Amino acid sequence: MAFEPSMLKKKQLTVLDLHPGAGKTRRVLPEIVREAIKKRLRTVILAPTRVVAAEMEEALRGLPVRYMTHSGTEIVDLMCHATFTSRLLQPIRVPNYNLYIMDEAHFTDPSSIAARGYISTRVEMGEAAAIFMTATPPGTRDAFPDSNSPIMDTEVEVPERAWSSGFDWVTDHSGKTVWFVPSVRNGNEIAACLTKAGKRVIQLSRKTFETEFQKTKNQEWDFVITTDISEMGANFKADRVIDSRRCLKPVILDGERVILAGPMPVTHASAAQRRGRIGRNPNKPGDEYMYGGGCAETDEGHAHWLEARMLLDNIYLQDGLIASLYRPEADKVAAIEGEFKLRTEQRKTFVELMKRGDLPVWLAYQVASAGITYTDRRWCFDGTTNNTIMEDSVPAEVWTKYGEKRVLKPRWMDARVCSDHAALKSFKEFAAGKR
Repeated sequence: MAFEPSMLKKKQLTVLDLHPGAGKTRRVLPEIVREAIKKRLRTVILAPTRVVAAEMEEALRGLPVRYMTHSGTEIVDLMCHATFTSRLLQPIRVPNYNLYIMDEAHFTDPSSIAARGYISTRVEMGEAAAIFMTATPPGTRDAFPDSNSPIMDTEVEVPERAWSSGFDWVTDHSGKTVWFVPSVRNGNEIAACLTKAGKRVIQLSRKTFETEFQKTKNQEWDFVITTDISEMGANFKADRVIDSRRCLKPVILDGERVILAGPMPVTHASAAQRRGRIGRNPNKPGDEYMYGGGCAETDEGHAHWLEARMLLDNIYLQDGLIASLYRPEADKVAAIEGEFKLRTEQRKTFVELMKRGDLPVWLAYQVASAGITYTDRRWCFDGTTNNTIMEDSVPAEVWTKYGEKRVLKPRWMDARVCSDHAALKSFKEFAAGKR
């Protein structure tokens, strides 16, 4: 697609969907920003991560943009998706933007989903225009889209776990490989296997992305082992992508607990974004895409869209109106608008549990809605027996700040606080009352 100035008129929401590597960041985005500045539209640009934000700064070099992570007269702001949503939740002033530009608008994290819902509501009210940029917009059913250079697509058996024999083609490779895994724990086991095989490996996840991605730039490496976070703007100088074609789906069971279902097939959009990490250089043909499964569209019942409604139910708008989800995403949940609206006190705690507590949205809501205050950690230990958190098949214990050693057994079980080492470590600190 091509950008046209008429797309900036209020009530207009436009999806720009150039194929991967076609140049939406380096070419299209500055063109949009320049037009916005000329039309004196108060604008916000939304990047999925700080990595992409820094990339935009390079592309937008010389333009009066206020980077919110130098003049006072800038009318264009740039911040992260999560930063945008977080500010909407806080009782602080958010500008009445006339234009919203979201890069990587396919991002399926709750804060991004919420952002699109808020933005699309502002547009429909006639208060703004919006441009959503992504190579894989809603309705994407092509896993093998166009690329700057021909890609060698090959369906093969991809290791789901550490191996001691076979899969010679994996390690018998002299170039750089990006390997997409369904989880941190799984990637840790794959990475350990590769390291023992004498390969130089970098691991990427949401929590470690900003820091570890820097390693892909300052040293030689053979493999990058990454979760789906690398679908959201990360680029690598790689020759091969190995795609498990699998992911984990958070699912709210019984409205009492969250489990991680799967590993299960990824969406076509996800598959396309993973493959899209290579074949980006027109003058370098032959990049390989090794994939070991088909795709599936099962975002229905995915916890993230329910968590997005939890966020939007607590974002103020006008005369008690509540933002609906972005229309193509609306039927991924069944929750009623206003279902999760909290009182002022509980809402503050809700925000606090997410921000400072670093808890998943769903879990933060259970605690906050129960009227529990931030420093009250009794709930981390008083759950039913089947909520006992296990670590290497034994109950996870923690020495509390006033310890006394105690077993982790939360009143509400969200598997995401204990599915990998770093997550469990963070939750232990919280349960111990040290955050």
